[PDB]
Amino acid sequence: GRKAGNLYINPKKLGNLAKPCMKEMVSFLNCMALNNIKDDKCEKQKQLLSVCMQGQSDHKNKSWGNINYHLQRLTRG
Amino acid sequence: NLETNADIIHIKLLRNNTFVTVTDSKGNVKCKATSGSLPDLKGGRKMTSYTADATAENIGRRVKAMGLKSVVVKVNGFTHFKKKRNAIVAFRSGYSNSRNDQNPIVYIEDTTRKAHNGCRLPRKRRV
Amino acid sequence: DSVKKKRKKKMNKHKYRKLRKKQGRK
Amino acid sequence: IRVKVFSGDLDKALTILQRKMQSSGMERLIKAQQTHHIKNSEKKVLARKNLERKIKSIDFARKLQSILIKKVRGL
Amino acid sequence: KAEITTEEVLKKADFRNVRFLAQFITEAGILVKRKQTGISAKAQRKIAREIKTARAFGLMPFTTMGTKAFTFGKTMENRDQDFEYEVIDD
RNA sequence: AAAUCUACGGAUCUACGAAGGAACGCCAAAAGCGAAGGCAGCUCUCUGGGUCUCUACCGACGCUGGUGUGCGAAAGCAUGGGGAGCGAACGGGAUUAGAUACCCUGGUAGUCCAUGCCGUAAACGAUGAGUGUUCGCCCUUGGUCUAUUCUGAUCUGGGGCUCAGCUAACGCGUUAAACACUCCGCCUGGGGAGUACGGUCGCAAGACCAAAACUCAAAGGAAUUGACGGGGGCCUGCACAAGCGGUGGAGC
Ligand SMILES: [K+]
Ligand SMILES: [K+]
Ligand SMILES: [K+]
Ligand SMILES: [Mg+2]
Ligand SMILES: [Mg+2]
Ligand SMILES: [Mg+2]
Ligand SMILES: [Mg+2]
Ligand SMILES: [Mg+2]
Ligand SMILES: [Mg+2]
Ligand SMILES: [Mg+2]
Ligand SMILES: [Mg+2]
Ligand SMILES: [Mg+2]
Ligand SMILES: [Mg+2]
Ligand SMILES: [Mg+2]
Ligand SMILES: [Mg+2]
Ligand SMILES: [Mg+2]
Ligand SMILES: [Mg+2]
Ligand SMILES: [Mg+2]
Ligand SMILES: [Mg+2]
Ligand SMILES: [Mg+2]
Ligand SMILES: [Mg+2]
Ligand SMILES: [Mg+2]
Repeated sequence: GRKAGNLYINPKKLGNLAKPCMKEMVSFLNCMALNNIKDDKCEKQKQLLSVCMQGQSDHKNKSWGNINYHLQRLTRG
Repeated sequence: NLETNADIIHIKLLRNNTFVTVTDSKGNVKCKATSGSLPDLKGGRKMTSYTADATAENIGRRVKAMGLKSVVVKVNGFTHFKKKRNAIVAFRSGYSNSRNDQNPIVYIEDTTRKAHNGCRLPRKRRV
Repeated sequence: DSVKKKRKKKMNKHKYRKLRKKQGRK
Repeated sequence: IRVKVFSGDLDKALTILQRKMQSSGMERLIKAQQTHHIKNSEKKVLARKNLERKIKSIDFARKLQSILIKKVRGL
Repeated sequence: KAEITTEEVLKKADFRNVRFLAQFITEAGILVKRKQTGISAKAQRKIAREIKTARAFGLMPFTTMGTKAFTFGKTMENRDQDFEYEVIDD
């Protein structure tokens, strides 16, 4: 594993391996399964799936990862 | 204006199959559903969360179709609470199409019991 | 006494028990 | 553990049920349920590994809290 | 928190004082640990033994999963008034 | 991944009731007790040991200990019961080149109780029992004294860290692998070998004591530098993913 020493805080020891709009996609496919694969009469699910991609365009690759510098510097000082 | 005998939804979430059963207040079964008895799932795997919340969806639609308005949800299983919470909200999804219609659920309960060192469990699997 | 030294004793004991069960059945 | 839902707010009832299953300790025991049989000679090994992990976490939290409380209270 | 002392526990702890012993069970019906009351090990041993004796005698629940929560003085029956609800909201 | 198995004679699921066997969740553990093996639901009976206090008694009555005697996980053996769950042997279904195995499904002996036998374990702290001395710090089990409301002191066992000291190194460190001593057991290069022969014990399985011929010049312990891992973490490559055109087919 990683070399044990000082203080280290993992950038992935939280919920971040979660690529969004999985649940929206499976509800959209549930509509197709119920309504024998027809895009009609559940256009609200299609609107939800498209506003997923608009919000995915809004969000970018984000995390907070400068924590370890602060921990190391303040532990030394 | 308080009534007494609400229907009961039991949701046992085992490891390889989830059972949802709709009973009255004295225990008489009115309808039931399992993972393997769904019309679309065709073999292969059954322990994933999709089989559980699909069974909850199916029972929710079937309970809406028989005109019930007052249910009490009892959940049983040796799993994390996230899966029980997801199964309950999937049942609400089955009853109400857009999460807009009023909640028929009037009570939620967890009925999961542990053996007090009873029988001896089977051996490990050297896979 | 390491495992590499215990394995020689293991094999010798296994062979002796096998021969005892064979020859001692008379 | 039974929780009554008021005014049709299912999310508040589910959060209350989750927190009560947490604080009653039943969630720890419902996760500690075993699928197979473990002998006492393996229960000892698992308890020892648990103890070592706990000691490491105690040292980490002690040092983190000390360096927090040095800075935060006017120093 | 609720203040309990080892001397208080050592004077009150008995399987007939179910009202006092009900401080030391959770909503799941299981026994509270020592570290969240601060009493000594002798006090914890006495509390656990008396709660076990009361459970065998029938005055306290073994477990409360599938049943209502245990408070002193009222019945543990599963009557029709356990699940009273409202209909005027619909 | 499946199949055997089981189910329309109505299974799984749901409520109530009945039977029977084994183990005692939470408390709960670097806790406690025991010479060691070991000992976990609760109430009573009988009993072994231990700790603290005393301006109490007695007066070296002590330590170790060959030959001997007693206790001694588990499996196993004999007689009589019991049998839920698990499960050697064995039947079947899969996997594979084969699979007398790993995986799945049934399941006898056994695991349990009463009375006896055997007397072995990585029975391990891989550290025999005992006595005296050696700088401290932080926790904790059970007491006693003093308190000045929150603490100090002194015994008793259990743990963590360490000055010295010791150690081939790893490490030990007031519960020593430190500074010394008393008594017991054991070792004298590897293989052959805990094997052969003999005696004692056992209903058996086997246990205890325990060689030689021959053969080799090594067999080893700890750590270092590389390499490797169907062990892990962080990266990265027309290697893959997304496309486009070929080669293997024809003639030259
Ligand atoms: K003693
Ligand atoms: K003696
Ligand atoms: K040390
Ligand atoms: Mg040796
Ligand atoms: Mg002891
Ligand atoms: Mg036995
Ligand atoms: Mg018999
Ligand atoms: Mg098997
Ligand atoms: Mg076979
Ligand atoms: Mg079986
Ligand atoms: Mg031996
Ligand atoms: Mg042992
Ligand atoms: Mg001795
Ligand atoms: Mg003390
Ligand atoms: Mg001490
Ligand atoms: Mg030194
Ligand atoms: Mg000493
Ligand atoms: Mg030495
Ligand atoms: Mg031998
Ligand atoms: Mg002989
Ligand atoms: Mg490609
Ligand atoms: Mg060609």
